[PDB]
Amino acid sequence: IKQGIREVILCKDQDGKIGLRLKSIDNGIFVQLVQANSPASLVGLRFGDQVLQINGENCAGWSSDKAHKVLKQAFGEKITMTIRDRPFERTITMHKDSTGHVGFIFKNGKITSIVKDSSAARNGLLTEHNICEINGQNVIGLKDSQIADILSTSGTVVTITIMPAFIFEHIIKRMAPSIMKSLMDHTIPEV
Repeated sequence: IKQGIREVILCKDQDGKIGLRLKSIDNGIFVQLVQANSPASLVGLRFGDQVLQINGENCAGWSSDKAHKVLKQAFGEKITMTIRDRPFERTITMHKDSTGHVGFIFKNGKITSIVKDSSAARNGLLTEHNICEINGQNVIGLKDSQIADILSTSGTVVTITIMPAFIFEHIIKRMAPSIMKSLMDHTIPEV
């Protein structure tokens, strides 16, 4: 979570797509979906990022529809965005024990208990938080079985990016749970 603002320069693909869905939250505009293999993935936009500006227009107070309209009508060559890095999210570093455990229970990607005397406990992992990413890989929409597989196959240092559930449930409202699994970029970034 790069406590800071940054400029991205996007370029619409063959089909005039950038691969992004935006959502209005508390009079800001936030990244609800990044489509795999899109312009938005390659320049490195992440779920929960805030869009402060689009081509130097301020996004404050915009509807989701207006944000989408503005993107749909840009001189597609070059869209500049101003991004605040995942402002609703925090990152927690934990170490698996001898038995490969970090020490919580989750359900539908949401943490529901902290196991006594674990790395999760010692690092103050919270319940009622949705898992957004593991070691920088977006996991939103994946089955619980697959978030488990990612944790098991991770090395012994585990980084998880979490969000309060209330804020999570507000951002994903009005997107069917099939589209989250289907189309949310779950890939390791390319260099």
